[PDB]
Amino acid sequence: DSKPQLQRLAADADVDRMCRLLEEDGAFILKGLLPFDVVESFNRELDVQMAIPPPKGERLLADKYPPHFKYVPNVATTCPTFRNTVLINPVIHAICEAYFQRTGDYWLSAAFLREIESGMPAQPFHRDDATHPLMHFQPLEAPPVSLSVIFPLTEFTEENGATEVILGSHRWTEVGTPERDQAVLATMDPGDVLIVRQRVVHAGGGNRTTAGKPRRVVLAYFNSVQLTPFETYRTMPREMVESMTVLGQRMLGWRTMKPSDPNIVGINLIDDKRLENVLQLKAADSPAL
Amino acid sequence: KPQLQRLAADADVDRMCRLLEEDGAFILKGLLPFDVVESFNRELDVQMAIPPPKGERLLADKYPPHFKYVPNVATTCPTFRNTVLINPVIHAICEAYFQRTGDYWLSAAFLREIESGMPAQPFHRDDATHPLMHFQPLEAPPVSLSVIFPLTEFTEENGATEVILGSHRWTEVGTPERDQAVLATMDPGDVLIVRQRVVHAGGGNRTTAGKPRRVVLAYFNSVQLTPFETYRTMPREMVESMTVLGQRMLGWRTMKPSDPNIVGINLIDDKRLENVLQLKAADSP
Ligand SMILES: O=C(O)CCC(=O)C(=O)O
Ligand SMILES: O=C(O)CCC(=O)C(=O)O
Ligand SMILES: [Fe+2]
Ligand SMILES: [Fe+2]
Repeated sequence: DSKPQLQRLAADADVDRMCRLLEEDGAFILKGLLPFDVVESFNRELDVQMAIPPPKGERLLADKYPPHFKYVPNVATTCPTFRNTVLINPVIHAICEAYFQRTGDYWLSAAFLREIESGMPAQPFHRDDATHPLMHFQPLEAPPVSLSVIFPLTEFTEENGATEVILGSHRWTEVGTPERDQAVLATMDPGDVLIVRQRVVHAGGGNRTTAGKPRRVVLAYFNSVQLTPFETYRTMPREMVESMTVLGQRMLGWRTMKPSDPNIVGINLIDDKRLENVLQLKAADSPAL
Repeated sequence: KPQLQRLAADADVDRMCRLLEEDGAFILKGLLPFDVVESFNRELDVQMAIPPPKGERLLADKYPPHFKYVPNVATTCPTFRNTVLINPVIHAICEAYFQRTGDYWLSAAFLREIESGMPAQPFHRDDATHPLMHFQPLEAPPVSLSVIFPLTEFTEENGATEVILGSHRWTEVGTPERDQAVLATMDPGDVLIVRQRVVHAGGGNRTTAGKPRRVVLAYFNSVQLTPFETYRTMPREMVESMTVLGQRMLGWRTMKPSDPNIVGINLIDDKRLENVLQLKAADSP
């Protein structure tokens, strides 16, 4: 349409151009980042997690929301294809390093599956600023501390509730009461990615299909290491941790990290030493790098 | 020239809050009993006697070797872990202070010992560890509180903490003059509470005579902020010997930032960390 849509970029495109779209539009789509076999492998792992009956007692997030979204938390611990491939994608990390250049190091606050079955309503318009409420008071020119990375695991279509994004809404002082037609649809295929800047108003669309076709989305939040991870990966067995690369370990909170100056020491340390030395941590590319 | 207000340890919390908003800081008299202070000092002596380890020293390598420093004292000082860390007045203050922010925990607690002959630190705010705090406006809910425990006397002579009252309202720190600040002269057992954004400095040790000045600095931050020190490598037997409150302070439990965070933080498998770990405590499951 004549109303500007989300720009689609090739997976190998220039990182400064991506960085420029984030500042101007607030979001953009990467086309064909993950190959078909990677997506399929991940989807089989996610199939398994959602065939498991939900556990006996407390469900911290699921108890506080009604229908409808199905939910698999912390996919990094149960889905090797996320942990070993998707999580360390070179393009996602090129974007993050540019985006967080003023903030310093970043890590994974959470990654989880959202599944929206046929005939479910939209999500409300919102910013991803509820988990760490202090973000509400961070001004626009402050270095960004959060990036939303949205992976479609099924196709996102007009009918099945493709993510709705109001472009340039990061420049808004207040969210207010925006109507649905102000947003554009992030229609995508599996293997694409939707990247959404801090402060950008958006919503899941809700599935207006009727013939049992669930929409699958894996949401990953990369935050400044200054912000506490929502999901803590500290109970992962040592064997699983050491099978990851250094970068993967850094994402899942197992290493000492470095916020920007004026923090000249770091963060997530003990006995005035790096966590990874105290634990004598090995990694899949320890000698390689 | 207005001085820091000195309050009784059993004073009203409302009055303590008013002082933090008005002045930015105040002193509690005789919060920690003498035997608690002494045992804490003995425990610190044990650590000071051990030579600096042979590897890198992340914080210490940034200062000249006059900088005497015991990190994460909770791991080596049972008196801190079992008594000082869960002091009910400190936590009465934190609960009121963080009323607009939600849960809080320990980002760091460490010893600084200032040897004789050292000058005062430059004036500063405690906004360097989590740089994003630099951009939080005055009206935003606070995310950090500095608790300063004198373990020796703090005197004009030995470099009592210098605090510029009301400086939390300043838009910027700039380069202030020394005479803008007043002194936190104190006996061991007292405690100095300093609000976020307040400009201050360690006084050094103008007594090139006498003993070293000992201070334990504790930072209680919003659970939204990553702990500087991670207590995840503590032995389970040590963790479970602490109270529920102690475990929460040291990052061993799921916590709750303010609404609109309605779920929590520091959790896994959509369950509380302590339940996943089946963590016992000195007063818990
Ligand atoms: O369902 C979607 O595509 C968006 C989900 C989302 O934005 C959220 O849950 O925060
Ligand atoms: O040494 C003191 O009295 C205070 C030190 C201080 O404020 C700091 O190190 O940040
Ligand atoms: Fe969202
Ligand atoms: Fe300080």
